[PDB]
Parts: sequence; structure tokens; C-alpha cells
Amino acid sequence: ITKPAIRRLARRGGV
Amino acid sequence: ENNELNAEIDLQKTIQEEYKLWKQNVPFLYDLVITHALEWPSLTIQWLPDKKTIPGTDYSIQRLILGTHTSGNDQNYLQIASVQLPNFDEDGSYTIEISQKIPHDGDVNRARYMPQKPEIIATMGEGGNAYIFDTTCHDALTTGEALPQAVLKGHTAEGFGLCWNPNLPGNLATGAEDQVICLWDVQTQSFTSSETKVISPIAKYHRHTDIVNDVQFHPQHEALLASVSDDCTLQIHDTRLNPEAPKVIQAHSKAINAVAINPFNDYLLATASADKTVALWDLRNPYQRLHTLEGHEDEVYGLEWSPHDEPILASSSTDRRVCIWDLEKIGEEQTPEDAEDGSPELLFMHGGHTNRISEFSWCPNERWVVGSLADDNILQIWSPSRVIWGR
Repeated sequence: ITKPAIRRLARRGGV
Repeated sequence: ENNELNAEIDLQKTIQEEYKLWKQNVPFLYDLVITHALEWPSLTIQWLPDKKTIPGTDYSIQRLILGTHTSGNDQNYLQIASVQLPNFDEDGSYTIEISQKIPHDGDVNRARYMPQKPEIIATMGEGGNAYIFDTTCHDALTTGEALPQAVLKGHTAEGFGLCWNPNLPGNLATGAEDQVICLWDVQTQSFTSSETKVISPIAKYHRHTDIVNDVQFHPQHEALLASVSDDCTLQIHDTRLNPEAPKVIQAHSKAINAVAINPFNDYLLATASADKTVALWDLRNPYQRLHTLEGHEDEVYGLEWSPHDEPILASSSTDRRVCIWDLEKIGEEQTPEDAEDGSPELLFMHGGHTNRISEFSWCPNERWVVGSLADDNILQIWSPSRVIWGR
């Protein structure tokens, strides 16, 4: 999971 | 009642489920997460500007202004906490100490240090009084913390609006539930006396028709004061003129809880509203709403621009989240799936708190570090991963 997966995770707050 | 109790049960279940998932994802989302439980919940937080490095250790010591709201029986306190922070540089053993506990009259609704003299702290307190403290001072006879250097008498109900003029030393503005804005001239000049000084306003504005929630001076224009209110208006005041009339903007159709002027620009101002959005405004053309930032799921209460990066803005909500927006992504295209998560400029959501956010504060001594408080006594100091904000 590179940068783009991490960036959707971040917008969703990892929740 | 049967729907209220079981709805509150289900909410707590959701919170516990989402907190467990958040913890699992922290190693991908953060470069740092420090958590400290406080003896009392705090309504307010602000980083002081000092940083103490220790040669031969990999951490620095920084400090936070905090308060209490026992709001019944117990004595309240303006507090200063000393926290270790790691020393970052480019490509979880850290302590807290409550180093100063200053008796305070009533809840500490808001507290701010004077930019030009950080040892001077103003607070909003009992009944609407504002108070001034010198945190380098002591009791007349003992090493105990000093009583207020001054009390500021003018508001007739309690308030949460408080800000210093970064361009006029000792100039202060307050807003309160009496719908009034008071301006003050605090002369630290005068704190050479054996008694608390009583101060009266130099000016009062009766321009709002409901609770005044927030006030801020323009970072670079000393005569310019913004104010927002439950009457759903943003007002721009010229403190030279006489209460002439300010600029009034119907910025949202629900209560406006916070305002924040960009520290790097002359013109860019943001507002946060009970309508769940943050709106952007150009002071040169203030009647045009530039954009609306969507992503919160409940009223937005906190709002603060990054002190290091012009396009970076943060907000906080009773949805228990702190969001970080990157205005450089204004205009970027996104799919309707991504749009369910929020506007394109939504960069980061902090999901580490398990109750309503009280307040948060950007760390002025480190890049991309935030201190945030929630109503369940939890202080968190955190940094999103450089994977997310870098380049």
C-alpha cells in the first residue's frame, strides 16, 4: 500500500 | 426515555469500535503520537513559544497553557504543563509535568499569552471577568503562585472570545454571551503594586445580536478586528473609528463558532459554523464566499491556520475529529466515492479522541505537530506521517 492508499486512509482517519 | 439511552449506548459502541481501528492504523498515519491523561478536563490549550534543548539528549522541553473547569466546589487553576518532545530531523518515553498551578476564579474558558510578553497570560473567567496573570511572579510572602495582576471588568455574562493584538502591545479584545465586544489596554507597566489592579474597557461594541463566540486581530494590521457570533454574522471592525459601523457579512445561515485570519496573507479569512462547514473569504471582496470545505459530520468549533505553511488549515468539531486542509488542492478532481470522504482539500483526519474536541493548538517550535484536547481529560500531541504531507 503505497502513497495513494495511505492518502485515502488519512482522509478517513484510519477509522 | 428508551431511544435516548440506547442511542447513547450505540454511540459509545461506535466510538470504541472506531478507536480500536484507529490504533491499528496509527503506524501508517503518524510519525508521532503522545497521549497524557489530565487530572481535570481543559477547555483551552495554547503552546507557549519557548523551546529548551538539552545537549546530549534527543528531546526538547516545550510548554502548554491549560485550564480547568471543575465548575463546582473545587478550586480552578490556570496551568502550565512542561512536555518532552523528540528532536525531529529529515531523512514513546516522553513525560509531562504540571510545572505551574495558578489559582483561578471559575472555569478557565479561554487563555492566551501576550505575543510580545509571553509571561503575561489573559484568561476569560467567572461571570465575564477577564484576568491577567504574570507567570514569572510569586506570592508577596511565599513561593506560591501569584494572584491575578489585574481583573478586567466589563462583560456581564461569561465569554469565550479572547485575543491579543500582535501589533499593539497590551491591546486585548474579548467577546461574551452578553453579545458585547470589549477592547482593553493592558499596561504591564502597572503591576508593581501590592494589590490586584482593576481595569475597565477603552471601548465596547454592541454590534452583534447574540453570543459573540470568537474574535481575532488581523496578524499584520493593528486596527483590524474580526468577530463571529451565534447571530450568524462575520463582522470586520476598524478600531480607530467609533461605535464607524463595521462590515457585516451573512457568512453562514447557522451559528459561527470560530474565525481565523491567514498569518501569511493579507486577505484570506476562514470561518467555522454549526452548519458543519468551513468557509473561505477574501477580505478585498468580502461578500463573495470563495469555497466551502466539507468533511466534518457535526458543528465545527475550532479553527487555526498553520503557523508554518500558508495553505495549511486545521479545524475541530463535535464530531470528535481534527481535520487538516491543504488549500493547494483547491480545484483538484475527485471521484464521487472520494467526495463522500470530503472536499478535495481534506488532507488528514485525526481520529484519536473519544469525545468532543475542546480546543487544539499548532506547535510553533516543530513542523506538523498539533496538541489537541477532548472533554474526557485526554491531551494528545501528534504529527501526521511525512508520507501524507511531504513533497
